[PDB]
Amino acid sequence: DDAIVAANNKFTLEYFKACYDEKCNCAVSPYHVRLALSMFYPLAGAAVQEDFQVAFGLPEDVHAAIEQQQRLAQQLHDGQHLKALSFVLVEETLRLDSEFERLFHRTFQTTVEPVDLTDDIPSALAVNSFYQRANTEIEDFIGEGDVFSLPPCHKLMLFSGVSVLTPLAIRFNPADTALELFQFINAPTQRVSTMHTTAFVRRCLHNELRCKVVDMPFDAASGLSMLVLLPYDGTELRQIVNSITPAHLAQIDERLQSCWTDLKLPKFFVREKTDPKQTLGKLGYGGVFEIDDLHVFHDSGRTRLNGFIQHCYLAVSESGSSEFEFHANRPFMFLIRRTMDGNVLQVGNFSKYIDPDEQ
Repeated sequence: DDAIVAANNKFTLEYFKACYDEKCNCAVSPYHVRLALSMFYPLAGAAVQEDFQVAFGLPEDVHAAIEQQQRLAQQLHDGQHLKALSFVLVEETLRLDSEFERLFHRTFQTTVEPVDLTDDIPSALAVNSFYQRANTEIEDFIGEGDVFSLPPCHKLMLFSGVSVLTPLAIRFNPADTALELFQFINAPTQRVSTMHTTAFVRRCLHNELRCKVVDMPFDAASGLSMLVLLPYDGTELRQIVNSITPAHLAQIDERLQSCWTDLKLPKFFVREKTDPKQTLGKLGYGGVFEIDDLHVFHDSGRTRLNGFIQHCYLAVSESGSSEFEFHANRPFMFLIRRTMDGNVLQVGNFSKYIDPDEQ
């Protein structure tokens, strides 16, 4: 388990560096990218099995890899606190192979829906309705364009939703929320609802990374916490995002100390659709999308994965229950971690002003 977490954190930060765009807000879960894609490892030929061994550290013992995926996925998905749900579309006119059925219908925690993948309307509706019924705060998971193809149409597509739903354990008082400037990259003087409290939070300075750090816990029952990295003045968020490694996370864990902190944070959310197929390609792991290597169907030949879309959600809000200042009034990075082992479950940034009356 120590090795799995170490490897996941290293991959998570590399993946985030490959998708971060300083002009946009982002939330991704590389861990769930790994868990969802790993379901195809037992079905994969030599080229893709090698890719997944390199990218994710999967066991060469495929039986052990299946058991590992099951254990890790069950630990991650946690009811009311964090929902991590995969969904698979398969072309309905192709009979499935018996091992795919065994694994995807009767082994892995996932849902497979056969659809007419030549028709983007029912294909998108199957995905969107699944995530709506899952009550995971993502009501428009994909658009029709995300599943569309001209002939020869797609045969196989994968989806990951990761939603952090647990409330913060820090008591922000809404009487103290006010419109305050936030230095958005696209609107440096825009004012937005900004929460304020005095909290006894774990905090540190990190002079090498050039940021202040607070670890903001969620409700105790979730076992989760949000590390917020706020660049020092005169330092761009991109420098923190590109610099950070697991070694820095370890140093932060050693340096954090609980301290009465004057905390200011926008009342924010991030709900962002991303494309693991593109990001994994950038990291050198495009093989599963570029080589026809997965044994899914009975009599149509091995297939590539035609698409993999992820949609993540996180929001913060006030609670119904000083020797450091942490005023997050400029772009920051966040990491959602399991407190017990430090495993990073979701990572992102808040940088851009999105007017809710406009979009």
